[PDB]
Amino acid sequence: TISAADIEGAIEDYVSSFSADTEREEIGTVIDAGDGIAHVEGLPSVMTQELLEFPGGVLGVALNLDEHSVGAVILGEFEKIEEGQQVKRTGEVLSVPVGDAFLGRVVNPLGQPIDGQGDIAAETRRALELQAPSVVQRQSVSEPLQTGIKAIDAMTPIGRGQRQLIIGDRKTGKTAVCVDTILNQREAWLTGDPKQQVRCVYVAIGQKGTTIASVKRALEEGGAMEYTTIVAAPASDAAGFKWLAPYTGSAIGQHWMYNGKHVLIVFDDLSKQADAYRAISLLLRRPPGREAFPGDVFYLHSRLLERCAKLSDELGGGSMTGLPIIETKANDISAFIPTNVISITDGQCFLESDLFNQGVRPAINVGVSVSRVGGAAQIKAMKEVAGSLRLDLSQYRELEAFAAFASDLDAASKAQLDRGARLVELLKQPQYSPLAVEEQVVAIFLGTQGHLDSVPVEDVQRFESELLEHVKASHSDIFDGIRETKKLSEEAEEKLVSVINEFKKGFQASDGSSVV
Amino acid sequence: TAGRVVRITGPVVDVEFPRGSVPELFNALHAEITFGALAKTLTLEVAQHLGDSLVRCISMQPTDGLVRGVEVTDTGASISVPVGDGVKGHVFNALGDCLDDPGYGKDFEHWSIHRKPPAFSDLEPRTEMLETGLKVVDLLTPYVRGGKIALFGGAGVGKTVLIQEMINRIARNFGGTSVFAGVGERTREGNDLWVELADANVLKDTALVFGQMDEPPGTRMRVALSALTMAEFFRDEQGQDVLLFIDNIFRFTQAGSEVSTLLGRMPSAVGYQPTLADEMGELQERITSTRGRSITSMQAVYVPADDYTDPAPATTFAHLDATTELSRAVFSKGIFPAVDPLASSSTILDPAIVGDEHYRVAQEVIRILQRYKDLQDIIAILGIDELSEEDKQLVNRARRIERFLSQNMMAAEQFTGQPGSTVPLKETIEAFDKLTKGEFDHLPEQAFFLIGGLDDLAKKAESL
Amino acid sequence: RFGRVLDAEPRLSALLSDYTTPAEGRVALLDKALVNQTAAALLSQ
Amino acid sequence: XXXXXXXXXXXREEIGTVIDAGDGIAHVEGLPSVMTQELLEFPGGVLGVALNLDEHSVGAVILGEFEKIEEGQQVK
Repeated sequence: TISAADIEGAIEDYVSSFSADTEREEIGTVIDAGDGIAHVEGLPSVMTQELLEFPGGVLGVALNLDEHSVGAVILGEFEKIEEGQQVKRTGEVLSVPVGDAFLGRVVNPLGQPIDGQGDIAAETRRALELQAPSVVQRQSVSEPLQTGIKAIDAMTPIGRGQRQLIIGDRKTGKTAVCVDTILNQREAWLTGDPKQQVRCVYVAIGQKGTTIASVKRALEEGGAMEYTTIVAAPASDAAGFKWLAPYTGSAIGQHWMYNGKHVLIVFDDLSKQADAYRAISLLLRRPPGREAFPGDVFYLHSRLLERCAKLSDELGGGSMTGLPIIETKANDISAFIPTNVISITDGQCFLESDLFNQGVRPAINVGVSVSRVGGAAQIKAMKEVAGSLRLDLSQYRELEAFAAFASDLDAASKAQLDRGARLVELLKQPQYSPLAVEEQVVAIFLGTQGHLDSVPVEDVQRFESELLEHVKASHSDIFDGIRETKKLSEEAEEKLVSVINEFKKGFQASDGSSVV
Repeated sequence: TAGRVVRITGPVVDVEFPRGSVPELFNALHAEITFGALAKTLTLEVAQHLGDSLVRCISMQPTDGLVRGVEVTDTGASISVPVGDGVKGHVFNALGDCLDDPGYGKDFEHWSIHRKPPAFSDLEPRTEMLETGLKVVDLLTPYVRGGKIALFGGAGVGKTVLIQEMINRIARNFGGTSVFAGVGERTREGNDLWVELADANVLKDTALVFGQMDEPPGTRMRVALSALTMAEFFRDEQGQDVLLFIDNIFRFTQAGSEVSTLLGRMPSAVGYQPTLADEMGELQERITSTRGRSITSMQAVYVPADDYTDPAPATTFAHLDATTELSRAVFSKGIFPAVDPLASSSTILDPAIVGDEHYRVAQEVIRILQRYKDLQDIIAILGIDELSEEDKQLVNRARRIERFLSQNMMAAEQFTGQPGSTVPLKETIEAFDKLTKGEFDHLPEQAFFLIGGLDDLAKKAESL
Repeated sequence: RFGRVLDAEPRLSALLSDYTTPAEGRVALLDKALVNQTAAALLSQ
Repeated sequence: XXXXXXXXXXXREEIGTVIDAGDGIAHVEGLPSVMTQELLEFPGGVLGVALNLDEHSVGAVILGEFEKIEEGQQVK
């Protein structure tokens, strides 16, 4: 229950702790304001990128320091600014409060709470512009970040310290894939060891408020809100917030990373940050480069993504993994911002809308997605079982494109075409259904080892879902053997084949037929 | 305390104020034009502070006849518009002055058009389907309560009839009201609409806001925010559902780009304003549902050169949840309300958000209509006698499904005298499930036109 | 003291902003409105 | 009080002069009371439209006989 003692004790603590330092400080005045930027006179002592504050309870970033005046960009409700207002120094370089107290909170880019739930019990502050760890401090990515999407974990494994670009079109499931990845971590978070206990940050830039709320609900319903913090810059706020929202997201992350925690960052979506920086630059009257973007958008997205790494054991074995999302204008992957971010990240999972409308979900374009870290982060069972699948599917796609109008063909083409159709049918799965890796390996074994070669294409997704629940109810030693050793030993593989055959010998086909 | 006009350049006006009295930005200022043929009271909106107490403004009316050094009186608030039940059945300009009867509504409560969207804690955490009671809408392209719907079409495609339909639907089924935002509308079409809604006698429940093309781009930009501020009052204070038409949201984008150029801000990709996505976001995010009440929106959206990559439509189609396209090829068959079942689309149409049976039946009807659409060329060139029997049995169903999407809609009651129908969702998803299975194929096509519900099909079949 | 009067009187201060006007009539107004003799001399300078 | 009395005590049609001309445009100084789009008449019987009104001088576009405009001409 509640008690009066806690409320009285909190007020008495505030009262007793109240004092004023009476500190001497420079006050400036606003001499110009417009459209989310303002010029300040005075402030002889202001640092570059000092966080200013304005009388409306509004902050600003001192970007340009001229001989007579300081050009400050305004963060939040610039409507409340007018000429002749006094401005004062916060005394801090551009920084956010940070700490474990952010887990389970929704905050705006400044590290103010937006959920209305309460104040934030911050541990310390971190400057946004602290340099990424140098070439000597890093280590090789060597550790799996299990996403729970069969399409991804089979062909394009994500390792801790990778940056994996989720480039796609509008309305293709990019947000659904990232929420699925954040949900999948709950099976790890319930263990106490920091080594497995991945914790997550989702930063929303320019999303609809309903879409942010829907993500907050889907993560509450999954239990992910124990360990997720949401930086929200919804489409209604000023360009300065949409510009900071990735940086503050990374700064909340880095405080845990350098402590030797594992962190996941989702940027949703990093094109709308580029558009916000285009706004702020053109209002500053800097000249545009290509596609109206200012010359330095590369130095925006690289300065951001280079923070994500795995540290060396000498610096504490922590790591941060980035999933930047990019939206592609009608699938032109040669556009400016797509190619800039593809040049930074360690690989991409291109999601193609032409497949999504056919019901291939997730719509992973297996022919263009890659992981440039590759099998170094993939558990040896998955590496052995799935490592062929990628090229076999790509050559299935070109073969299907050829054979679509071939009246008859060789038996080797027809067998490959049927295998590839069954493997594409195998890889799809429904939304919010994260599969543990001990099940993903078996689901892909069914395909690659040809145990599906009896089954008609319309039965295959049913068959795979049922068989995983069969092996979950009885013969659990398959999944225990796989998980406890990360390898599919022969003495388990024979028991698996025996369960496969025993299931096929009892399988009623959806067409009313039966097979073996 | 009053200011002086110091510089004039086209629609743009700079004013100087006494040192202590500089107005807050987005305040409305008033200025006089005294010349006999052009006598006006001229409303300025504050855009920027240039230093030296100078304020950059943009005019809501033509600046012709304005003289340097005339007095400017600050109003001390943003542009404000009247709100209340007595707004319904009147026509207003963006500035809240009535066009149907001048000086009407001065006594009403006034609200600032520039106000913030809902707080994060107040948004509804899941989308709810709007059961609008139109067969084609509910089945093929379900609407989202508090969502935004894009509309495509033109003259001779029933578009004004669909507007009168949706207004009647909101007034009768949900006890709400509608607002119509003529964002840069033709003055002829605005008068044709005003007379059409008066003759239908729906105007009694609709508030009209026109920002005519005749006036400078400050007004063609602010009109959408004015209409939205009337709708926000009806949602929050009267506690009604509200349906907000916008025609046409491309002209809101364009007007914004032109104001930005007059203010001398540097233009971005293909020449839009640099604030575009926030300029639009500060409108579209404000249309939503909170505390169990909702502002639904229909938005006509022009696409320049028909490419859905241009920043104007690429920005706009980020916000909206559904897309109704009206087709002249459907209207010319006599199928009303002429919603194209293949080109229209909706994003709520998922097995997680609507029942699995609804999704299955919508996928089957789309498949059948897509097959018929692929056969129509063979039919036109070679005739039905060139078909096999297995596909001709499909076309026999497709003809009937295409007819059965038509409804005796309430807007037609003016002419037909028969009342309009409102089918429940649980009826229409049975009726199309039966109809795709062919149980009604023994009936003629005339038995399905304008029919409404399945029991009505049973009546009309026995009448014929 | 004159600074106090000019800052407290915003309309007089604005009417005193005479660089675009005929300075002679401005100085005549300021001397007729405005003591220490040398202070008023600096003000007229 | 005394300040208001001093201000009230401190408180024929105007002719402007051309300060600039080129390419079909002239800038006319003065004319404190000109209105936007007033017809201006120049001394050679040519006309101008007073289309822009800066802090110092009127920007007037010239209808037709532009060659007859010189700096220091009187504008009625």
